[PDB]
Amino acid sequence: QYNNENNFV
Repeated sequence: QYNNENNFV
């Protein structure tokens, strides 16, 4: 299981 998040502001 691969869990990620990417937020660019």
